[PDB]
Amino acid sequence: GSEFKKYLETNGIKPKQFHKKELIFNQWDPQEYCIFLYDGITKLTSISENGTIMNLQYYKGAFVIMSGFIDTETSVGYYNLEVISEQATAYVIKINELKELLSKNLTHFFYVFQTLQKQVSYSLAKFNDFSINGKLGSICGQLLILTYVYGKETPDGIKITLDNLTMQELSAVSRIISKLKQEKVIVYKNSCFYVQNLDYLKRYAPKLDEWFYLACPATWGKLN
Repeated sequence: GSEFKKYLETNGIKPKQFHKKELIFNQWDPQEYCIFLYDGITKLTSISENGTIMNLQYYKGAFVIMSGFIDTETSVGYYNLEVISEQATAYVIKINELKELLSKNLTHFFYVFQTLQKQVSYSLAKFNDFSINGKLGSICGQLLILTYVYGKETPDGIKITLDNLTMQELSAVSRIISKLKQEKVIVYKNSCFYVQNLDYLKRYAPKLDEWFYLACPATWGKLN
């Protein structure tokens, strides 16, 4: 992923900085971008004809988001990419530029292609885990990845090292979190979550666990 960052600068692709609540792009824009989120957390969202907000997906540092097809540069969906973390560094690239910078180096083309495969397998994993364990499956998944990505081993378990104010950017959900505390799966202490039963999470978010194991071997192993 770093290599793609060098490749972009050396072609005149310079990073921009965005902050909490800013919008790297929106559903009312006709432009088709390729967003190379190099650092930070963001969330893909969509607004109902009733103004209701619909958080569809979340993205973390190092990952790309094409808001249009390469095949025909037309929009793929009407969404919004909003920054959720403090800072955020992205490389905004018009679609056609992206398409050309790929032809020259098929390696990076592959990198982007894989990120797509990443989201596909992830949605399927999320979907499998929900069909099996309902909301309980979703929350455990939500928690499983947080653990794997932002979790750090302590004499208390695995602290979810995430901004206590970004966590808010993520009803019955309480029933489940309560349930979890009850069964000693997690614990809320010091404005942070501590997972004490990682196997419980892996149990109710199977496909998501697999997905993590298959798409992020390193991370995965650092706890298993």
